[PDB]
Amino acid sequence: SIFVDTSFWAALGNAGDARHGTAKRLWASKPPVVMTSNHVLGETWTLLNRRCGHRAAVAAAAIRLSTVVRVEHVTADLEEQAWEWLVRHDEREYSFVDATSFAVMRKKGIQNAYAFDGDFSAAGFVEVRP
Amino acid sequence: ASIFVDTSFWAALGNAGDARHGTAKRLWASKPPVVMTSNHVLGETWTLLNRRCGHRAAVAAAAIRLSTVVRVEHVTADLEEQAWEWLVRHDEREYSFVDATSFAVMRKKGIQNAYAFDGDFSAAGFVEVRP
Repeated sequence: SIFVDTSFWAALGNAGDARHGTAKRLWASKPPVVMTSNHVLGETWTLLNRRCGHRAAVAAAAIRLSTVVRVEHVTADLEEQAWEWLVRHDEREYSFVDATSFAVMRKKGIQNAYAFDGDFSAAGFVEVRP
Repeated sequence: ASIFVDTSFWAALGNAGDARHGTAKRLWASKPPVVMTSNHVLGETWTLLNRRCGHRAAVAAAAIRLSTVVRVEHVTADLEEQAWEWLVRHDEREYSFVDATSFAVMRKKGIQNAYAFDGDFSAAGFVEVRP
């Protein structure tokens, strides 16, 4: 029912993030079903490791172990859909991870995303706010 | 005999304005017959080229997945899990997730040589090929 992006994980995992407060409130009122991807978690590791350090990044690594967060391994076929999508959408600057995230959400029938800063909204999803 | 190609190399090769573009082209011309990369690397390469150059340059990187010459490894769930354990264990130096999966692919495939710059592969015990 909700897909979680790197931008959200990074805000939640970094108390110094400007959107940390918003992320915490959203996390408190999340639905029972919460999804993310291997690509997102990997990006989150890299971001937090660079910004906060190894210990903070390990927190991101541990999400893959969660019993209450569903971590989808993006298949080769979903990556292919994301690639074809990226090639078509030249109207805006989209990252590969975001493209795979969009493909996962489309496949799973999810429109609500836990995410910040606009890419998901532009691609037709809802960036949930309090 | 074989090489693994990192984002740092793809980005230099696919961007004529990259400071290492000339070096990349020379290395590309003297590469061995077996050339491998990964889905994570190609993805990271798209994002980097799309940001630095724009959509057209990035599309060139996307096409590498269509190559009959470059082997593109899709990192399996098992290999990713090894990469995560590796990341958690190796706190001696800042490593990215993509690098960790790259290292895991090279270990799996028995590859020692990487087309890469900036020394992360060297630090991890592989060889970054130089001209």
